[PDB]
Amino acid sequence: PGYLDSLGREAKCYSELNGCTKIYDPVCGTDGNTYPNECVLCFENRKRQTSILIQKSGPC
Amino acid sequence: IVGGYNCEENSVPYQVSLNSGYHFCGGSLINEQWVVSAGHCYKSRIQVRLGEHNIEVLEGNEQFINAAKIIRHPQYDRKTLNNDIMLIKLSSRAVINARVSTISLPTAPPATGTKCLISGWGNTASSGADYPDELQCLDAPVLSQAKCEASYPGKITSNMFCVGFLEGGKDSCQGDAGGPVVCNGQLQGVVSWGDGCAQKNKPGVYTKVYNYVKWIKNTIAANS
Repeated sequence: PGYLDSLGREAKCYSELNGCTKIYDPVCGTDGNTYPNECVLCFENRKRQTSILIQKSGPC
Repeated sequence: IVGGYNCEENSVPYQVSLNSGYHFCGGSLINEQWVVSAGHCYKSRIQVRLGEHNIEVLEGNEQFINAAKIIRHPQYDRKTLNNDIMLIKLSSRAVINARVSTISLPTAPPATGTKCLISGWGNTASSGADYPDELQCLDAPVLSQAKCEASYPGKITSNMFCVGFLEGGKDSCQGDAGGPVVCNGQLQGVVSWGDGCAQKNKPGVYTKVYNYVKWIKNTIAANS
């Protein structure tokens, strides 16, 4: 599994409220950080203008 | 729960957890066989655990009961989180005692200034990751419709309300969704969403349980 095969996917968030659901549904970012849910990673990328992708669902 | 305290043993006997591999949401026992939680907590398989205080070390009053039936509100809206509510039918009747018991639905909609108790195993840090072992409790008042709409313009439906502090520092957080907001012995709210946790002028938003009292009993009745 080389570079192209292992690429992350874009956080996709459906909710449009300038806020997130309070579920714990963790995702693992390409930065090695666990985000408590996909909405919070979307919010964080928007806020800080970053492009952290999802390596996989669950904690890192 | 950010800025809360360890719940006293026997103070939230109605608190449950929803589990899929881990602690992912809370819920409230509202009948010997039924839990109420958030629509966004829906999964096709859920194990309900009752009587937990410490979520990592068994204390001996825990009950582990798989969901027979998991019913997200049929008008749940993923874009707006309108009707962020869900019923779980336990595959067996909970055994009722001092550590496990039901909480009444609300007989009238939330009143501004009412003291509520919020509980859960969600994050304790507004920054980073601090998930506690010990169940967390928060005292927080119901906020006016005006402060709620000011905080979340055009995003508060008549099925939502605000509880907490405009000053920030105290709130529900990720992992608290589906958890209870109990005011004067009634489940007035379910933990739903907000703009982060414990941010200035961004109090938690809660599903207004009063508006679902008829759908809750009707749906329980039809599936008994």
